[PDB]
Amino acid sequence: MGTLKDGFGIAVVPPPILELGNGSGLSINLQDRNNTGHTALLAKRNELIQ
Amino acid sequence: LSSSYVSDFPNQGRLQRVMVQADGDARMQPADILNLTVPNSSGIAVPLSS
Repeated sequence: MGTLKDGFGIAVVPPPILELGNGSGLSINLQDRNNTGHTALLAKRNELIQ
Repeated sequence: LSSSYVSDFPNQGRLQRVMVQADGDARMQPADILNLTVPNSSGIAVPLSS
């Protein structure tokens, strides 16, 4: 964060078993069942984030 | 009248097929087999009855 004016470059300790998660493991996959495009799905993802 | 399959085309995010065939009234009677012409590599009709 100090001397690397670049992309963010996060460092993290990996979990020993990836399938068991790290505490909170909520993963959301917003789908599109009507094939309305990509920008509408990104707008719905931004609305869900907000 | 054999309904040949040519290629695919995109529709609603999927890849559907394109099928080329004759119309309805050209494959109803066997008499269409009687006057089924050949290209003959010159342009002459040469009907199939001979």
